[PDB]
Amino acid sequence: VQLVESGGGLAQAGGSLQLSCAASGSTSRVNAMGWYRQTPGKERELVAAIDRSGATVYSESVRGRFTISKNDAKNIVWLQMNNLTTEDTAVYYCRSGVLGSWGLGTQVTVSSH
Repeated sequence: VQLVESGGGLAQAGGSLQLSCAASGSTSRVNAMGWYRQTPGKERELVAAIDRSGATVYSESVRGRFTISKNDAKNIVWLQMNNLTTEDTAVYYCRSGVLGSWGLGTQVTVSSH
């Protein structure tokens, strides 16, 4: 199992960022994939998850603004972070349903106007 996150950046409130998660190696079609995020002092929290059928779940903080999707060809899970708010500033991590190791994640900062 190997998780590789790509993307990130400094965004403005109302802007957009696209993160990707690659699950090379093991059976990348056995369980779900999820995006998590963590802020200083706080606990890591689920953002969104997708299963092999394409079904999705979202945290209420991001429902309607973020979209999770999968490219079964390239074996990539995307987090489409739209309508960004300062609340979205965090390190973002992707994880499969078989738990295990965390990747290094990638950092997102959202600045107010």
